[PDB]
Amino acid sequence: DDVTGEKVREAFEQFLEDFSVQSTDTGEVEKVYRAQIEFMKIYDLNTIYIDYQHLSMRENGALAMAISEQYYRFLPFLQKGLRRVVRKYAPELLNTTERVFQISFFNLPTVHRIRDIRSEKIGSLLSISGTVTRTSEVRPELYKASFTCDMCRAIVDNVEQSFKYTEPTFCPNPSCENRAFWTLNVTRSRFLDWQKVRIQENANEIPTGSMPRTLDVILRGDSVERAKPGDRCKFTGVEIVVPDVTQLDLTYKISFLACHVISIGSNDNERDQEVFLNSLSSDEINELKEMVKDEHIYDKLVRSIAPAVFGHEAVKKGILLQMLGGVHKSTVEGIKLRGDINICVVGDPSTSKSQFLKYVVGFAPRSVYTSGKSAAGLTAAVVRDEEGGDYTIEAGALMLADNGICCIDEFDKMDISDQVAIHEAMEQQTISIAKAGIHATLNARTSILAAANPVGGRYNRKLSLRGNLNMTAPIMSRFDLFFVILDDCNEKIDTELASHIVDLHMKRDEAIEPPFSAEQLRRYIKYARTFKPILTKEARSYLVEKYKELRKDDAQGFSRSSYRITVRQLESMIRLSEAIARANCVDEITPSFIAEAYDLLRQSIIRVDVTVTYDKYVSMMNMIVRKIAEVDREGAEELTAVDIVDWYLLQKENDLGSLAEYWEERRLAFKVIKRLVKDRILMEIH
Amino acid sequence: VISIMDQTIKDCMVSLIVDNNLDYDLDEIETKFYKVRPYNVGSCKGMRELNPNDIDKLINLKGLVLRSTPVIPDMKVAFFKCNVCDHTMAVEIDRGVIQEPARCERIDCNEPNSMSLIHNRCSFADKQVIKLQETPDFVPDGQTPHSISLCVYDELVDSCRAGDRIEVTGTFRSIPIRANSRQRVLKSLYKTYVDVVHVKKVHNEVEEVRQITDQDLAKIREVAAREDLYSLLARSIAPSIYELEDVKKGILLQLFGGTNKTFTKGGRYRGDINILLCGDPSTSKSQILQYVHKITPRGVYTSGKGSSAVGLTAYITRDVDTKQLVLESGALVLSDGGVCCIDEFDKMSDSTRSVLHEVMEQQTISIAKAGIITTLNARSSILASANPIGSRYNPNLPVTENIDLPPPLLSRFDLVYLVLDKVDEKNDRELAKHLTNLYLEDKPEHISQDDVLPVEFLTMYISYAKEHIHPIITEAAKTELVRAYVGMRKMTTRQLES
Amino acid sequence: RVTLQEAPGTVPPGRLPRHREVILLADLVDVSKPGEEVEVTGIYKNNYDGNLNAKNTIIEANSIKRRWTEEEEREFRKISRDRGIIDKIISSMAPSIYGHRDIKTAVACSLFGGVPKNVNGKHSIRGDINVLLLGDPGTAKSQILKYVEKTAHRAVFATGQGASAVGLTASVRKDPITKEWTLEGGALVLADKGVCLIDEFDKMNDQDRTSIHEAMEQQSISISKAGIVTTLQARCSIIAAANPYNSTLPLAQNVSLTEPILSRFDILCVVRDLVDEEADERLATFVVDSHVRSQLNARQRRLQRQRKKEEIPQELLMKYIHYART
Amino acid sequence: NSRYLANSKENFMYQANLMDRLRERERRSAALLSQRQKRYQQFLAMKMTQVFDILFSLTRGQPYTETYLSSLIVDSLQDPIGTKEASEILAGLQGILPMDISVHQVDGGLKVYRWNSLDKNRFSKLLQIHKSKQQD
Repeated sequence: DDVTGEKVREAFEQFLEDFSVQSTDTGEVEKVYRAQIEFMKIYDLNTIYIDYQHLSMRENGALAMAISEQYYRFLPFLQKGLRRVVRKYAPELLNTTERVFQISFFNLPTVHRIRDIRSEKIGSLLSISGTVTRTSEVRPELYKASFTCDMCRAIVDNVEQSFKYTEPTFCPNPSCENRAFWTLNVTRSRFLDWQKVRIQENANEIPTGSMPRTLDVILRGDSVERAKPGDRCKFTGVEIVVPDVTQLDLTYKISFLACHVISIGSNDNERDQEVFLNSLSSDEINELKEMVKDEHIYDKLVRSIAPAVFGHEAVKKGILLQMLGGVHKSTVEGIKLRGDINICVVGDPSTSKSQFLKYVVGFAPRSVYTSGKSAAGLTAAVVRDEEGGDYTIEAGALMLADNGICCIDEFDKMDISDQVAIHEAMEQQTISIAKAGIHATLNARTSILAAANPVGGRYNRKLSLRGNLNMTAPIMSRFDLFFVILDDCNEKIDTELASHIVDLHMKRDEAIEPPFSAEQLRRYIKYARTFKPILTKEARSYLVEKYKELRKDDAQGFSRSSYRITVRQLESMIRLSEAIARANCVDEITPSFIAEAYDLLRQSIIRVDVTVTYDKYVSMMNMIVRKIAEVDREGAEELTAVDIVDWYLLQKENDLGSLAEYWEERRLAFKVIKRLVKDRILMEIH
Repeated sequence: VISIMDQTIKDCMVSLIVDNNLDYDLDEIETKFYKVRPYNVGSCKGMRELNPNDIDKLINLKGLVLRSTPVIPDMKVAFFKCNVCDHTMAVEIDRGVIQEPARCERIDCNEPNSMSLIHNRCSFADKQVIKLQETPDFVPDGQTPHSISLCVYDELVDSCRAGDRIEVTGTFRSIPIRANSRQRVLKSLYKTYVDVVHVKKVHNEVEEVRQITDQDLAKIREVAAREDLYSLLARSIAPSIYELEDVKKGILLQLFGGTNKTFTKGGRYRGDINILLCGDPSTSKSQILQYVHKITPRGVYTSGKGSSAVGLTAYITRDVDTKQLVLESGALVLSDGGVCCIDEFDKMSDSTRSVLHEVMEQQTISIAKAGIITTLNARSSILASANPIGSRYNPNLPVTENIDLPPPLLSRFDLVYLVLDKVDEKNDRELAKHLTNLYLEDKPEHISQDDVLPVEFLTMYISYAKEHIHPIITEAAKTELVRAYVGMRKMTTRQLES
Repeated sequence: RVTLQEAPGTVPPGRLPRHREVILLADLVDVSKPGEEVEVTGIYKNNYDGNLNAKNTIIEANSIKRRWTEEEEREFRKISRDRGIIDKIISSMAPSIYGHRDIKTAVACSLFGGVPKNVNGKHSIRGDINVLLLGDPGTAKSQILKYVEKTAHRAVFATGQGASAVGLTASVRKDPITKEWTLEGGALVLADKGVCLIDEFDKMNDQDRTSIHEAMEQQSISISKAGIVTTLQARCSIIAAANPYNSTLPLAQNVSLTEPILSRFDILCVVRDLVDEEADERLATFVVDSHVRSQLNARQRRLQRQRKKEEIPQELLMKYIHYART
Repeated sequence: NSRYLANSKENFMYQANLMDRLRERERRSAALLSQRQKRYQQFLAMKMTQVFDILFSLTRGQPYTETYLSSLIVDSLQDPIGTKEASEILAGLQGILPMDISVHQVDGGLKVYRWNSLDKNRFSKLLQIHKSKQQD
């Protein structure tokens, strides 16, 4: 008898009957492990969930260390002790023949990778997280079989199978000499549903020139049909060694017998906010509270995105709204509305185009970086497996990067057949595959971030956007924004741009001083995606009125626009307004957010040509017009030059001017009001 | 010999504890088996000089990694268990022989043929197979470079990727092969394999290097102290081509190139110099591409129509031993650290010119074909020579109209030289006398030894400066670079980085 | 051995259908035909295979039966007795799309179809109404194709880019187990007596456009490859949706198609994206109203909000089409 | 009433007394800046408690560099902590258990960590002492 094996089984039985987590809402000593057994009797379950963090908090973690080190040796001992606890509480869960109970551990500490799989970790509890590519069907497995002989007629029960059709060599009846004749009894054999899942590396881990490795993960118990292809799941199990049955030198294959699958992409609409707030630390909630209270959060997140690229604040504003996205609403008939925002990067080459695409991939989770220079690498492909022989479905770029941003470079250098599959996934976010007798629909709720090049090198202002790019008409209409970066040779722009490159090459990481760190930005993006803003009644009249004014500029015939305003321009304003309210943690679409999205949409539609910071001049002008116009509505007296500077003294309380910088802002206000006097905006009576 | 070094290093470790008198566990140190990894030997024999008398000999190999195979488990300690009394045993494997027990060790059991081998409870070892390709610098002209199999054990696995120059210095063992998979016969040929002991790239890290000679460093600093360094190196890089002083001055800087200031939170900036030659042909244009390849240890020479968008990237080849889909490097991937010479740049297809847009910007090749979306790194300079359409650069035609190159491709280059073939009586007379002197005497007796540097000394001056000399842009140098960039636009950002 | 697959009307969107193996013994053979809906009432057994354990569910049938209650049959005569029964069905077709009344009349007529009848055992007049959705993209053109797949009894959604020559018609493939030349069905083969949904009809090869025209007249696809000369049937309503829309140019120049292709379609729906301030206000309100509403008291409130937006429910419209078709 | 950052008060559009309030803003250089440094300590003191229960619940003894240990914490907590924040976790744990974690600097800018015996009962008693010192 195993002395060490019996000690673990005795300690495992007491862990499921003495451990209890105190509730914070009621304050009663409720046993989680005892109540889990009673819940398995009603639903008729055969798989338990035991957290690893609870095992380390008992006996100074002496029991969790023996299981995480030698899991295969103590595997029959853990299943034997579990049957004793169930028989004591609810003995009705044994009769179906005895049921086979499996233990599925979740919430594990260390999460190993595929490249870290070595031979020294064979037989230990690990955690491998990867993307699911190919999956097999639901087939049973011969676990505990029963062989009945023909001579002695003895039913040999409890016959384990170690991945091979093993037969008993001797009959329990001593008056028999049979060592070959054995018949399998199906009515007295225990069958289990097993499924092999071929996983791959994560989509966010894109290193240098390497080969993508695959791992055959075997699922057992209630883990069948839990790892869908195209979703990054967190597997948990032991590393088993499966030999070659066809060769029966013995060739071996490294496998991974998993017992629990945790989907990362999956984890009541109100419960989605309490989970993300409780999974973080206590200090993470305090850091998120001070950011929402800040009145200038929309200006700090733009400068924090891509700090190496100087300028281009209009293009950086769309990156923040693209990482959050809109609200994916479903109609009453079953149609799914597109909530993602697709932005295309059009401009002259050598304008920091590769820096913006590399920043999204190396930050946003589940992002695949590809280029335009195949048709199967983007969507999917039907490649037959060399082992099984059947036709399988291989994921591409639009499948592994689900619920993320797909960065595609050189969109104008694409073929005609390769561009047909892209437009198909830009409507219902689905990919229809009909080949080799496989008629299945795969979702593709991704965000395409194209970066094409104009035909001719430089962007011609005398032509339209359609004649300058090498794209079709339906594909160009899918993008909601078109940030045109013009390579203008200016003395003031090139001076400040060259100073940022020299300072970045010298100080390296010392010159980069963003207002928010990389860890703080990832926590605010995932938290803002759970918010669902609702359009109010006052904001509905402002969106329709703003849409009529934009459509009047295209029907007048004077300003020749580069693209005709269709129906998609109206739906693009709704998705852009929802992303702005999400960044401010507001569940109500205020009418002020529509004016911000209207200015960004008008800057992207460039018409076809037939001392003081510019960011501060527009802010000081928009606040001086509504203040004077409010006098005519209310009915006051007048507004002298002294009251003009005094108006901003109470509204700009967060300027942080102290005493030295405070007098500089007062002198700048006199120069701002002086330019409006010379121009045709404001005037002075006396 | 290695087995002796593993025992002498154990006795020396115990002597250091008694001499220091430390309060440490002596049982935990003596039980740890220490291994010695010798490398960098004097016997640097290649794969072609593998004589049959070198059986089980540590020979250093200097090749390149071709492909990579997954880790294969190797059984070391077998695990047995009885089927009657359930008696677990542990029998170690000696020289690949698994001595199975005939009878049970228990007195109550003692049944013959009752022990079951459980492969799930055995201690496996890491074993990786790496296919190494011969270095083209040592392969003679007219022969194809062969390959060899490598065996990596211990914790040195997962340390060599495809397209890396390493130095394997391990033993040269051999294993016999079987003529049939069901019989116990053996063929007359023996499969040769090199057991990898240490991995030195050209886990852990190199502490220092001892290349060249310190006596040659004094001669290097002697030429650096001279003021005529920019003119002496320009003439030694091409003593067979007359004139072209402005063209040779740019190619000299391409071999050196700026430093690579790597950033953690910033993007990678390409420090290579992309030079493009233009003008009329038959002006010693193809001879320049043949001289830089012989100097650079990783330089290649390809043509325009001879290599499409598949030969330059990574063609999906297959192994002739395992019949598996492998990934072989191309002309742009094998040159990781040198200068790529491409002939007839204007005769390339449209599918090939679009791939070079990403190599000249982020130095990365992203291929997404057959469901394999991987990004390959390719940080190397591109030295090509363009040609006009009618093979005659007309002076009354623009540069964009004479050459069929895309406007975005012209802005990605750093130096766009235009070597024209002007008819001059004073130039053709001096050029004919220079070419006639090279054919009269095999050695330039008229030129002094201090005017032309040999090929062996030129390669040692570039490899030494590219590993220790790192210039830093000061405040005085950065001020003139901004003023020069504004004045050029008053007469793209790619010209600033050049 | 018959391989039975799941019905296209029961597979949830975003998943892949499954298939098992059915064994027919005694007189049960030569009953189930490739392209029919049967009810396999057999025993779910299992078999052990030697290749099923080293590389990484047979149902023995007993009775086959080829394929509403009495309360639902009487309700169809009461609704159809009204004078505005035709207008109620058009308004119920695709409730998630506002406007476009001319396009809803073509999809509703293509679901019911005509009455096919042979002419003295010589010619076979088709009855499937072919509708070609044409116009500028953005008017919910692809959303109409997704509505038929969730309402019709047999609808196979296909495309024009992924579906090649064998993606629509049948094919002669080699079995990796029996090493024999089998016959795998395609989009036009697995959609017998149903609706055919093809996306992006303009972005198709020349080898796939000729196979569709050959099935729109004789309703049969004759494929003779690898010595297997078979003449399968294909009777379905092909509802495609291509993309060009210049009003000054005719339909023969705007759409990248031929003359015999456009002649086979019965109804040619043309959508023109016009500028109208009155239509933009009504369309923007329906979008916001359909996104706000996107334990017994909570479930009853969700069903009442969905029935008010459709006004005839969706569950009753599905059984009304199949009742007048057989 | 739990924590819910969702209100309509944000972005609501519309003598020398207020000048004295700007003079008090200079005191934030020693108060607001000091509070920002203490805010990072709250996300490091309680964050290093669960890290010691993650790495030590696995391997031990073998040497581990700073670059290898930083990539294992981020990959195990991505469901986050950045690369710069992971370096301060191992640095703060050395002062708590100097006799259990040995740090040996390498001439070149590399740190290798090594631990022999990691007791959970000893770390639980020392975590409450370090948490109470920062609150005062």
